[PDB]
Amino acid sequence: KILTERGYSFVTTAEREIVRDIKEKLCYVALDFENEMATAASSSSLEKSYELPDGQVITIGNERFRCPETLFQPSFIGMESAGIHETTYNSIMKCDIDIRKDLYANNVMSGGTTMYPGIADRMQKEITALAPSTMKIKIIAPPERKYSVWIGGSILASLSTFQQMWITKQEYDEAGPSIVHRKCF
Amino acid sequence: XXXXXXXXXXXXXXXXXXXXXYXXXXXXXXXXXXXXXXXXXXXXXXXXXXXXXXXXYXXXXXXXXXXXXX
Repeated sequence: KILTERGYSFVTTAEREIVRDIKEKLCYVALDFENEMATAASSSSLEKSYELPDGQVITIGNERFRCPETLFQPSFIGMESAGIHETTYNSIMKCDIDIRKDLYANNVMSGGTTMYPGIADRMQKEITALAPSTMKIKIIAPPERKYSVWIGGSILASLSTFQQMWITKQEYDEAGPSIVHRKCF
Repeated sequence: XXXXXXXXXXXXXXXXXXXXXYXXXXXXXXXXXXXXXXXXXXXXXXXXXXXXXXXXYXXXXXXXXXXXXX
C-alpha cells in the first residue's frame, strides 16, 4: 500500500515474499523522522537502486525508511498501542520501583525486526526521552539475534534438570493434555 | 527461280504475325529489372508499426515518468 505510490505493483503471496529480500537489503532505521524528511527533500543518497530478483531494476526512496516507523507509529496500518518503546516503559511502570535500574541497564532485543541497522539507537533516544535522564541506560544488540532462540534452546536442552522436568509418555497415558498446563509454564 | 518481293513480304508478314517473339522480347526482358525503392507503402507499414505496440506506447510514458514519483 506504500509501493503503489511508485506504482510498481503486484499482489500475491510469493510476490509478498519477494519483499522480504528488500527487507533484508534495503531497510534502515530512521534516526529522526522530521530531520529525515528534510534530508528527503535535499538528497537522493537516501534513494538506492535495486533489481527485481529477475527482471527490472527498481529504485526506492523514503519508502524504505518509512516502513520501520510503523513500529513506533502503528497508524500507518492503524491500531492503538503506543508502540514498542512506550509499551515497554508502560510495562516497566507497571513493574515495581527498585528493580527498574537493572532493566535500564539490561535491555535486550532479538530476531526479525531487530536485524535492521539502527533500531537500538533510536530506542535509546526514546528511553532518554522517557527515562529520567539521571540514570544509566543501555541496550544489548547481539549479532546472532535471529538464531538466538534456538541457541538458547540448545542450552536449555543441555541441563540435566529437564530430566526431572520433561513430560514423559507415561503421564500422557495417565492424564491428558491437561498435564501440560500445570506442569509447564 | 528467285528470292523475291513475294517471299520477302511473306517473311515480313510472318515477323509481324508472330506475337510470341515480340511480346516475349518486350515483356519478359523488361520483367527482370523491375524494382528498387524504400517503398512509401512500407513507410505506411513502419508508421503503423510505430503506432502498433504497447512496448513503445505504454513504456515510453510509464518507464520514463514513474521513475520519479515523489
